Amino acid sequence: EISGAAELDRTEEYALGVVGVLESYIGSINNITKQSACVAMSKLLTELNSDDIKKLRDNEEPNSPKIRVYNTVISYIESNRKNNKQTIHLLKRLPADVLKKTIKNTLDIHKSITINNPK
Repeated sequence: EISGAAELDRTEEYALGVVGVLESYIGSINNITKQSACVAMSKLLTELNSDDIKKLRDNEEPNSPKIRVYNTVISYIESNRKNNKQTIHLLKRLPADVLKKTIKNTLDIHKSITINNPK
């Protein structure tokens, strides 16, 4: 093991905080308001495209169980394009207990496309 000082470490700016807010909310480590979590998630989708999910989904059988969870994501992405207002409303009518699951399924996709390769 070694540590030749900080190599690139091209830290632009803590890499935004959109994800940071959600992590704190679902992390239960702090007291983030559902409003701050939903709005944040909205900027998150901007990255995850519907067509992108289809690809990841295709990796499964055309009748697999993961089809429902992945399919659900499409409803959120497509909705954002139709009206970002509905995206926040959907999470509002849903309980924070189910909400946390929705946020996870969203971050789970982001981690799949994890670019770069930092130590």
